[PDB]
Formats: sequence, structure tokens, C-alpha cells
Amino acid sequence: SGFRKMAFPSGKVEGCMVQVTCGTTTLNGLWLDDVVYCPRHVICTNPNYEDLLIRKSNHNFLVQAGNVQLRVIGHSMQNCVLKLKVDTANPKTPKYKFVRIQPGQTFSVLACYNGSPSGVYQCAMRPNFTIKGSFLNGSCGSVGFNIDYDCVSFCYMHHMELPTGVHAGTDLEGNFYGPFVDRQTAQAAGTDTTITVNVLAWLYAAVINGDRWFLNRFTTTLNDFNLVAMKYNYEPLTQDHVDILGPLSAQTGIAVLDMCASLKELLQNGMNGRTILGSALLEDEFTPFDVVRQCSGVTFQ
Amino acid sequence: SGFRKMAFPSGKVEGCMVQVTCGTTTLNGLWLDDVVYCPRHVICTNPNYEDLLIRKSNHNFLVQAGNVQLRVIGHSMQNCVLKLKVDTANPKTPKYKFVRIQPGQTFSVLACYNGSPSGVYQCAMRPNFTIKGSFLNGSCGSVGFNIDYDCVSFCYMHHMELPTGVHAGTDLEGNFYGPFVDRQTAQAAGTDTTITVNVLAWLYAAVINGDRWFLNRFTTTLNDFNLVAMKYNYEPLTQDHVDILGPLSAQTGIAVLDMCASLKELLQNGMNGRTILGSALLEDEFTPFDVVRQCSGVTFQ
Ligand SMILES: *[C@H](O)[C@H](C[C@@H]1CCNC1=O)NC(=O)[C@H](CC(=C)C)NC(=O)[C@@H](NC(=O)OCc1ccccc1)C(C)C
Ligand SMILES: *[C@H](O)[C@H](C[C@@H]1CCNC1=O)NC(=O)[C@H](CC(=C)C)NC(=O)[C@@H](NC(=O)OCc1ccccc1)C(C)C
Repeated sequence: SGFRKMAFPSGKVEGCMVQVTCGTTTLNGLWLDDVVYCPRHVICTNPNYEDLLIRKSNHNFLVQAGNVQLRVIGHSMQNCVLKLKVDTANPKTPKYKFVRIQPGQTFSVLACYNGSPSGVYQCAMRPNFTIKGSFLNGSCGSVGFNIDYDCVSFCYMHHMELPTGVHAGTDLEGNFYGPFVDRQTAQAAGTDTTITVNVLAWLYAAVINGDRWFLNRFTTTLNDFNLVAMKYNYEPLTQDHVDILGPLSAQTGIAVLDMCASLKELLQNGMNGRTILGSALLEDEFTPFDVVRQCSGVTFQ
Repeated sequence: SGFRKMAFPSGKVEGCMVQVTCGTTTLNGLWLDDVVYCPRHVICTNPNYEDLLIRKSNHNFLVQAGNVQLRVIGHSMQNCVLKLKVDTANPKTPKYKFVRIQPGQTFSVLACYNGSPSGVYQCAMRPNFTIKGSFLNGSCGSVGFNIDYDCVSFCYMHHMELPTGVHAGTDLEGNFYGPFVDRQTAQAAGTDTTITVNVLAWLYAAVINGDRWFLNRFTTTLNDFNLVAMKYNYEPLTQDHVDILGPLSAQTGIAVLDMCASLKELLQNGMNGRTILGSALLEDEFTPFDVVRQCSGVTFQ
């Protein structure tokens, strides 16, 4: 037992991380087959990236795979990412996919500087399409991902930090998550909400792990719960979310709408100096899958 | 900016993980050079491990490195770990050290099942020599570690779960952390305390990240703070801890004893519905080093 915010093993991604330097900007790139993907704002000089890229030549891009130099033999733009064709295919290329995730889903971030991995952590895509990451200057180009057996699904590439200290980025096709642009003009995150289905998943994790103090036999209808959700800035719960929680409900014997009544009481009353899985807040960055994966012990390779 | 519970990149350790099966027990081993290290309780049949090991032969130990089979050519006991000599040296062996950590220090855990990594997370060695991990049956032999540039310092191997759902294990020389034994007789964790120097480090992280609401100009003496610490089951703060916090104090301009006065008030008053770095509790599983590493961006390889 126990419950931790747990990231995927990062080895498969570490082997894809390279350094990309152009002019005076250094950031990280993702080296898959014979292409290096990186944020287009690496390109030199309110910007017009099509302008800036035609003035650029292959030899302007310094790509370093650890120590070995990578010769760039072509370049192109795809939305907000740059694709640098290099003359060597990464021999460590995993089975991979480029997937775009939904708000409320989680992924692991391999934070990198100068092409070298610094640390791994888990987070969620917020309803407002930001992520609450940990990123310093030089971290751009770090990626987020999920692993399913042996396949890496890349879902995020880091581009910027917004004024509230939250982070914004693209999928690996270069399309931003949310209404953000890779310009340094004034932009703001937009109002966020709590990911209700994840909070319920985490309450099931707590029951699986022996925290039961918040349980009751008060029940509720989906409609009556959603009136309470709206009041506390929680996202609406759908019948699909109820279905997705089915397995956890079956494992614990607590009906989904019964757990909703527990959450209603927690929202209206607080926790009264108590904790749930070591937290004094209702945690919303664990998906139902994350809970099942971590309380049945699924592995990868 | 941002602040996350962040683990070391796990690639270097993933390449050392193997599966060890003997009789009907399967668990994980650590493959370094031509030795596989694993918990001695893998051995077949209130146990006497010296008895049990002399009855054992090399061919009883089934060691699997992914798909490739590893031929065991010798075995010996070292305290509570078994050392299985195999006929092949792990070509992925990193630069490594076996270090024993102190209560209050942190490390990354690569949770494994059947020799395959499942996830990575960070935790601390508690003052009572347990760890609050996330471990299910089959996870024994998973290791904890820190990385310093290119060198892996292994500090923990997982052995058991105690009745409160916390975890106990050994260093890589096979010596238990704390007063625990690898028998399934009744054992209990012992009363824990909060790691004061880490809470102060985390408050400095909060200031570095823009949370300042808990600050004040009330100051305190080390002696007067430690009277408050004892009352709230916090560990004593030493002059050495004050020195260790020096750099963070210098970076933020908040004297260590001034931050102690802030912590005094937080302990006596609570947080009054507010949060610090996304938590409604005082967090104690970040060391001063963890804070500096994550707010200056140190990397590894
Ligand atoms: C790439 O390594 C960095 C990573 C960035 C540095 C600190 N934390 C991070 O995640 N990214 C950048 O430097 C980008 C470059 C870009 C093309 C936009 N710039 C930023 O992240 C700035 N953010 C920004 O300009 O957002 C819009 C904005 C909002 C409010 C006022 C002005 C502009 C950031 C460093 C200030
Ligand atoms: C190895 O894969 C497992 C990992 C364990 C399973 C569930 N979570 C874990 O971390 N370890 C064991 O099965 C060990 C074997 C051993 C040599 C002691 N057994 C346990 O972890 C049991 N713990 C235990 O017996 O602790 C002492 C105790 C305390 C109270 C009553 C009786 C015994 C655990 C599975 C019950």
C-alpha cells in the first residue's frame, strides 16, 4: 500500500534528449529517428517566425547529443515546433506516438537543461490548458509523456511561463494547449476549476489505503451533486465519469453516487483538521487510471 | 518557477533491474557488474536464513534480465541481502556507490515488479527509519537512490511493509534502517517526528516562488524556537541546520531565525484556510539541497 505522485520511468525519454543552440538561445530538443523537434522560438530575432526561419541556414543550428555533434541537413516549421533533419537516426528511438491529451489527464515531465535530464515529475493538464510545472530558464523543449507497455506517447513540449507561475506548451505537432501564443506579449491563464472525477478517484485510493473517515450513507443524485460542484468551482460530473469510476466502486463496494455524497460533505464542511492520503486538501491530479495503475501494480517495458 | 516533488531521472537504474525467482517467490534484483543483489527472504522456507541458504543451489535461482537468462555461478549472504554471482557483467552498469543515508534525507524510488520498472517517486527517510512509500506485493528488491552528476548512490533496498502502511528496508550492504528485522513477526514503526530543517527549506522555496503571506518581523532565538518545536513534535533545530540554510537565507534575504519565527506562528495559528506551494500542510520531505537543486536547475548525466 501507500499512495504517491508517481511518474513513469524516464529512461526511454532520456535517450531522446539533445541540446539545440542557435544564435544565443540554448534549449532542449527531442531526437526521434532522424528528426530533432524543438520550440520554434529558438530561431534568432513580437516575432514573425516565417520571416525569421527563411533567413536561417542549416549550419546555424548546433545540435549536441551528449558529446557527439549532430549535423543538421534540413529544417522546417510545423505550427510552433521546429523539425531539424539530422544525418543520424537516434539508435535509442523508442516505439512512440504523438498524442494530444485532454484537460484532466496526467503525464510525466522530464525536466531538462542543456539537453541533460534534471528530474522527473507527474502533473495534470488543467481545465484551463495550463500545467503547474517546475521549469526554469533553459527548460524549453522538455517533454511530457505517458508510457503504455513499451510505447512512449509524447503529449507535451514546454514553451513558456505565464505570470501566475504556471506553464504553457504544445503537443508534439506544435499546436498549443489553450489560447496561448509563443510571443512575449501579455497573456494570462484564465480561470481554472477542480477536476471532479479525479478527486473522486483519489477518494477511492484513500479507501483502498485505509482512510475511511469521510465515508457516509448519505447518497445523492448526479443532478444534486452537480449543483454542489458548480458552487465550489468543480467541473460537472458526467455519466461517463460515473462509468469510468465503476471498477474502483466495485473494488471498494462504495457506489459512485455514495462517494459523491462524501465529497459534497467534504466541500461543505472541510476536513476538520484531518488528512486524506497525507494531504489536507482535496487532490485532483490523479486520474482513475492512475489510481488503478498504482493499486494493482501495472508495470512497463 | 514552480515547485514539484521531483525524482531523479531513472534510466541509469532501469538498466540494472532484473527479476529473481526462487521456489515460489519472485522479486526484483539489482544487477551491477557480475553480481545481482536482492532481499535474502527470497530464499525458500520465523526463519533461519543461514539454515535455508546452505540447502540452496545455484540452479535454484532463476535470474531474468528482461528476456535473457542469467546463469548464477555463486551465492552468498551479506546481512539481509543476497549476492548472486552471475556469469555476465551488466554492460549497463553505471558509476555507482553504496551509501547509507540519515533520517531526514531524501531519495528517489524506482518501484519495480517482476524486474520491470513501474514508476518513480521521491521520498524521505523518516526520523523513525521508515519510509512512506508506494509498494505492493512483488515490489521487494526495488531500490532507492540519488544521482550526483553521473554517479548513482544506491541507499535503499525494499523489504517489507509495516502495519501502518509504511515501509522498511536496508542499505545495499543489507543492514536495516531502524529496528526492523526481515521476519513476519509483529513489528511496529515507532513514534515519528517532523523534519524541522526540511520544513524551513520548503518555506524558503515558497518565498523563492512568491508565497510570502506567512512572513513577519517577529524574530526568535534558536533556544526559544526549539521549545516550540518540542511542543509540536518537531525535531530540534541545530546550529548546523541554521548554517545549512545559509544560502537560501542569503538568496531570499530572510534570516534563518526570522523564518523560524514564521514557522512558530504557523505552528501556533495554523494556515487559516491558506496554502503554501499548493499544500495545506507544512511539508517536510524536501531537503535544503532539494530546494537549491530545483531553484537553480542543476542537471545530471
Ligand atoms: C525556454 O527555455 C524558456 C522556458 C521558460 C523560462 C523560465 N521558465 C520557463 O518555462 N521559455 C522562454 O523563455 C519563453 C520564450 C518564448 C518564445 C515566449 N518566454 C517565456 O517563457 C516568458 N513568458 C512570456 O513571455 O509569456 C507571455 C507574457 C506574459 C506576461 C508578460 C509578458 C509576456 C517568460 C520567461 C517571462
Ligand atoms: C516483497 O516483494 C514484499 C513487498 C511487500 C509486499 C506488500 N508490500 C510490500 O512492500 N515483502 C514481503 O512480502 C515481506 C517478506 C519478509 C521477508 C518479511 N513481508 C512483508 O512485507 C509483510 N510484513 C511483515 O511481515 O512485517 C512484520 C509483521 C508486522 C505485523 C504482523 C506480522 C508481521 C507484509 C506483506 C504483511
